[PDB]
Amino acid sequence: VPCRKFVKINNSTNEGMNVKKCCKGFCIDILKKLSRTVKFTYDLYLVTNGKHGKKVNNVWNGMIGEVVYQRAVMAVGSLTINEERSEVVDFSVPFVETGISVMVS
Amino acid sequence: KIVNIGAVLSTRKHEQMFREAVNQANKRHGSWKIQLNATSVTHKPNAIQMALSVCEDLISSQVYAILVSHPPTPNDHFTPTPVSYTAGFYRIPVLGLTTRMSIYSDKSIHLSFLRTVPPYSHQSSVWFEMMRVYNWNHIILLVSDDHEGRAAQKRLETLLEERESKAEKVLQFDPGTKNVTALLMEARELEARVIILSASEDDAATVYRAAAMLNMTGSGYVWLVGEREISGNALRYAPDGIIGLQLINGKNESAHISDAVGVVAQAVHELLEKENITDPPRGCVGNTNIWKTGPLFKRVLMSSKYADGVTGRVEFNEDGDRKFANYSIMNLQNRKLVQVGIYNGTHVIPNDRKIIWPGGETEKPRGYQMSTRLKIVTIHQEPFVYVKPTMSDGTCKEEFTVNGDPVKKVICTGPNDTSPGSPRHTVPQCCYGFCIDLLIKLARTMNFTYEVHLVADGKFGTQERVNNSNKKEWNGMMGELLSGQADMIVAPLTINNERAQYIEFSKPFKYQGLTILVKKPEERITGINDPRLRNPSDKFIYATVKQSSVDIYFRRQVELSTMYRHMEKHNYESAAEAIQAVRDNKLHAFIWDSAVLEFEASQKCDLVTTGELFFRSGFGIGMRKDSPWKQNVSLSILKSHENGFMEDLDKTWVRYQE
Repeated sequence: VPCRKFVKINNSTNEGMNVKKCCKGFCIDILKKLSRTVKFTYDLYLVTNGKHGKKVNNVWNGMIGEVVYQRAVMAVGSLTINEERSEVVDFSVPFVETGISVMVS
Repeated sequence: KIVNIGAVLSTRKHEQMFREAVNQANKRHGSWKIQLNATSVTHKPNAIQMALSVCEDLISSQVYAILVSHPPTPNDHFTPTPVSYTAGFYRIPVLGLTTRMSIYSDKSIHLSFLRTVPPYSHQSSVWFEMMRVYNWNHIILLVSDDHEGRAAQKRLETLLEERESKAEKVLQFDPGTKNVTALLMEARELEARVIILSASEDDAATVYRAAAMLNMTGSGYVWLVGEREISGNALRYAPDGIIGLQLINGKNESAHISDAVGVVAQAVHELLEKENITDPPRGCVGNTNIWKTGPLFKRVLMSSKYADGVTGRVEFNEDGDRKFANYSIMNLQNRKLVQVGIYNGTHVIPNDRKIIWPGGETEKPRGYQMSTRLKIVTIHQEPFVYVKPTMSDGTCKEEFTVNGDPVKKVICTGPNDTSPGSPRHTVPQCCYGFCIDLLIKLARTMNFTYEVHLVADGKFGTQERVNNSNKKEWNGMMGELLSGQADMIVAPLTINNERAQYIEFSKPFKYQGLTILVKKPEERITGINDPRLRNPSDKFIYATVKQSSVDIYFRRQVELSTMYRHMEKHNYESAAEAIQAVRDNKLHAFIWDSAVLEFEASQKCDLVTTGELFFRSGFGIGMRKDSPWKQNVSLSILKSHENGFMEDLDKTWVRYQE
């Protein structure tokens, strides 16, 4: 499926371009099957702020900054769940069992 | 070029005002040649010959609008029905003016009846506006009148469809009785205190006396009734501080008649601008043909738009009622009616008068008393619910674990055996284990006591048609939770799609898959992908628990229905029966969750799990609907997830092996 990415030219100006790219994988298939079942219209794009989310003096970033400040509707992509994220928004039921691990030789 | 208007009116002053309004109706409409004549009739102490006299006199008069304006009728039925029915035989609009019964709201029965008053269910809409001010989400409905009770419950569900919430308890029964006190004590045990009442004066006085004998006028109780419930002996039995409603100019007869004459006159002058103007003939002798422009003139009445009147704007909706009416909100300050609010078309404005409540402060009573004693139901899970009989009488043997930790048991109440074996033998014994200590951690966390009991069977609960009335019902823990006898299913409940359609869920605590219990040539099965189990026989005996959620999960999977027709011959009641049968080499395979069979493999080394790990799902705590024990409890569960308390619970039973 197509999406956009606001890539800036330099650090001198804040002006950038919305380069359109293609996407596939796991969550893309999940979103396509949700569009098959629910039969809605979606607005898919990418975030350019950064990672998942981190509060710096009551200011969130990334997908948390997009959803909590209501610049989007929902986060379909991958996101870890802890206490304050469940405080600020309402997660759905978990579907995949993904914990943490340590890689060694 | 004449229009006749019929009316049933007794007082000569209101008849003179009616004729004066008919005479002044043609004042501002120019010099057009239309004439307006009025015919009014009195009343005979009966009702059949009254209906006869009025119906044949209005057939002989050939009127277009029929008015009934008698609020002090001696009969408490308030039925101008037969004249409206005779006009509906020829589809003639009768404008009712006094009563507000919802049985007139049916346009299928009342084909040609209109009215300029709403029914009382819209008052509940105002009470729905009470839900938009004081932030209330749980109500208690009580309706005795079965004629309007279904319509009131339908309007209530239509209003609650926007929030997608449900009422806590609804009641419909026969008026005239006096024992409703047990239902009031069951309403006392509920969390909410919102009392919504829809009955006559006798049932209202009966429930006022029943609440006064039970002393239900304390703090936190919500009292909210209408104008019918504050009259007669119900006014004498009325507790103070009650919040009632008042119809502005509902009893004011003269202005209501004048506004009705204005509505009828402007509707007639609107209808005179059209063609196909038929007339109802002399239908009393030899004329049964219907009036052909019945629904046409009804549609003319549907588009009735107005901007002038004594009180406000009048317009007929899809139900034919009066909208945007101004209401009054009264308070009973020491057996004296004191006005505390006004109501616009959609908005409530309280005045500068204080809101005196029957309990404590003048603010809103937070009448959602959450369950501080949780009736805990559970099923006998073997690694999770350990049940032991007491030593002498109700005591628990405090045995110590290997980690220096005493076992924190609980006094649970459970039966001996199943209903064919032991029908009714229920004793208090000692229960402990995983979810027991989880509930102890929850009670350490939050502000509640509890009450641990068991379930009457060894089944989770399945949806099956009961043999009468052809209705699917539940049983087990779902059958006991929805019946109100339980409060919270603390059990490893199977989370699926069908259960979440009826109740709400919390965050899952257990996370595991599915596996096969075998006994140790390939003695293993390697999961579902064994071709000898796809087409089974009498050799490989695989089975499951009778009435389990795994059976429903495989019933949805229509591609393996042969396994659905094979496990039905070997359904066992409990998993301990399956363990006893597989130890004695009577079984060969058993579909079950992972970690329970891993714990049993730690118990007995011959028990071996299979290789495939499919349906990696989660088990949580069975919950009620929207409740104050949802957010706090889910945050407590997440606090238990984030720390090493799950590892401590593993150190109790899961991580330790034998």
